[PDB]
Parts: sequence; structure tokens; C-alpha cells
Amino acid sequence: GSHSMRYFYTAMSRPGRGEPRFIAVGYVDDTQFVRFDSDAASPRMAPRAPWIEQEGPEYWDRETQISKTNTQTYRESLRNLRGYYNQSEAGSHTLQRMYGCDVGPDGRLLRGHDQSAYDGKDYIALNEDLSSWTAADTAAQITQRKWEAAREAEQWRAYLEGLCVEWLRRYLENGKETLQRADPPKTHVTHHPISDHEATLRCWALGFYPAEITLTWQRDGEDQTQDTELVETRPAGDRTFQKWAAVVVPSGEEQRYTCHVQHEGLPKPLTLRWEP
Amino acid sequence: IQRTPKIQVYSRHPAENGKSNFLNCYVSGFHPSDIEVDLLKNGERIEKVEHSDLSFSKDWSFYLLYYTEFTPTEKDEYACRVNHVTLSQPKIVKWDRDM
Amino acid sequence: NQKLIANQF
Repeated sequence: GSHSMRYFYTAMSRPGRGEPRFIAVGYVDDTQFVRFDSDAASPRMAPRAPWIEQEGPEYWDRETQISKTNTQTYRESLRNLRGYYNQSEAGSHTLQRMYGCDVGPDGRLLRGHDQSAYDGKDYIALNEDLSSWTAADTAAQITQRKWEAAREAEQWRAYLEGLCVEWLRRYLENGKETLQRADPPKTHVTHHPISDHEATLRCWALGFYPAEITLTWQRDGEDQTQDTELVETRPAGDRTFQKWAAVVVPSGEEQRYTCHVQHEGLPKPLTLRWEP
Repeated sequence: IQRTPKIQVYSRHPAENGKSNFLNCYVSGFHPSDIEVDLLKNGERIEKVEHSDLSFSKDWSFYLLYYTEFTPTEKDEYACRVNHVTLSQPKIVKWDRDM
Repeated sequence: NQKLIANQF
């Protein structure tokens, strides 16, 4: 199907505790494959997936040099941002960036992404046209003006339509036995009496990849969206994900409830019931 | 501004007493990124705990997985203990093998 | 493959 690659940057200032920390992680779909941390004893861009390890030393030298340059740029940007918001130099602040590209089954660019947040708030984003910016406030308008004069949008378009998709295609071929394998959820329903009056039906999906999944309870064929407790999809630690959805049902009415599961790895969507 | 962490404690594989497994504490939805997480066995800090590299969701909130190897039993109690700027006290969430 | 980011905010 479709695939994405994303880099996630976080820069955190910490006055009185050294210079701002810079962390970068790269993902293909839901698989992390590199990390950089400026706080590591010997900061360098490091592998986190087996299929990236075949890249040669020129690869790792380049990625490390980019991360070190980005560390310095992000430190300067944090200083600039503090000034744009008239903030004290005693406070901690966060600058986040996430960028990358989405490709379709044929490897063609679906769209590119580049957006930024300051203290958890959207700050500036490259528009889908890859040629203009949406600035959140008057501070981000200063950044927009700087980037308009530095021809930033043009450089992002060249990267997102060129290098980004070419490397994603390369990663997808090198990691094809995992990146291009969907693992379906193992599913089942558990039953947890609450009282004489009610019990919890809990529908489980385990061991699936990628993380995108739809898990819904119906009562008499009608979705129970307002009455379903749905936990956030969570990593198992072994590449795969877990999720459950629960409804509180009247005792003796369990068979009126069905759990419906949709996932890319399933030949056909599943319908499950409590099976006592 | 500030968002307090969501916390899930769970095992990698379905728990079977006496069989080695992995205990996970997934913290997500929080901002800013500094967070303190301890895994506990009968109330005592487990020493060998690993964690994922910091990343964040589409709403910019951070998430981390803390994990350790463990062997469940009927008597042993496991928990995750979390502190964050948003919490006046550390929050402890006990492992329930059915969740 | 990362982008080289040299334009400050």
C-alpha cells in the first residue's frame, strides 16, 4: 500500500543546565530506523532497524554531520523564538519539527510535510503546495519573512519531491520483508463481570503491524461510539501493536454485541462475539 | 502548554505465571518532554529498565515506552510510577493482566 | 536521508 517516511526533531532548552538538547528520530511508517541525541557521550546518527545497517560509512558520516548542524541551528532558533515572544531567559522551551513524504503503492509522491511547533503549539507549516507557509501568529510571521527571503520553500520542495522519495523507495526495498509486511491482529473477546447487573466485554487486537486499526463495538448492529472505552494503540516492544475496546453490557445481553475489526493485514474485516 | 501523561501498564505477551515476558509502561500524550518513569516490583524500583527514543504524535505530545524482562506470578505485584511537571505527586498505575 | 536545515527560525 502507501508508505511514509518522517523525521521528528525535538529541541529543549534548559537554562542553567547547559545548551539545548537536540533529539532526532527517523521513521518509515511505524518503524523507527535512526536516532540522534546531542546528549549522548559520542553523539552520532545511529541505526535502529537492521535494514539500515547496510548503509556505508559515507551515509552515517553525512547523517551525523547534518544532525550536528541541525543541533546548532535549533539552538539559535530557540534563542530567536524566546525573543519573538518576549520570554524570560530563565524558562525552558521546546521547538519541534516533523517533515517527510508519503508515497503511493507505485512509489509516486502523494504529498510532502514540514511543520513546526513551539511549546507544543503549532507555529509554522509548509502548505501542501510546497511553496507557501501558514504562520500561526505574528512571531511565526517573522520566521515566514526570513524563510521567504532565504528561499526555504523552494529547498523543501526539491528535497521532498526528490531525495525524500528516492530514499524512502530505497529503504522500502531494503526492508521489504518487514516494512512491506502487514501483520494482522490476533483477536478475541474477554468477559469481566462487574456486578449482578453488568459485565465488561473487551475486544482485543494483538500483534498487529502497522499501528492503524479500527476496532468498534455494535449493539444490535448499531455502533456504540459514545459507550465504548477505547485505549490508545500501544507498542508491544517487538515491532507490533496492541489495542482494546470495551463496552459495559447488561448481564444476559452479551450476544447482542459484536466487535468489528479492520486492519490492512486482514483478508476481510472480522466480526467477533463473546464466546462463553 | 502543559499536558499530563496517559499511562498504560501491560505485558508484551499474554501473561502466564512462571513464564518470562516483558513488562511495558507506555507514557503518552504529555508535554513538555521531561518525564520520570520507574517500574516497580512489590513496590521496589526495578533496576534494569530500558526505554525508547523520544518521539511525538501528530498533536505534538510526546510518548515513550519503558520496558523490562519479568516473570509474572499470582502473588507478585507490578506497577509503573510516573512523575511529570503536571503532577503534584508521582502517579502509580498497577499492572492488571486483563488490561 | 535527512534534509540539511540551515535556515534559523
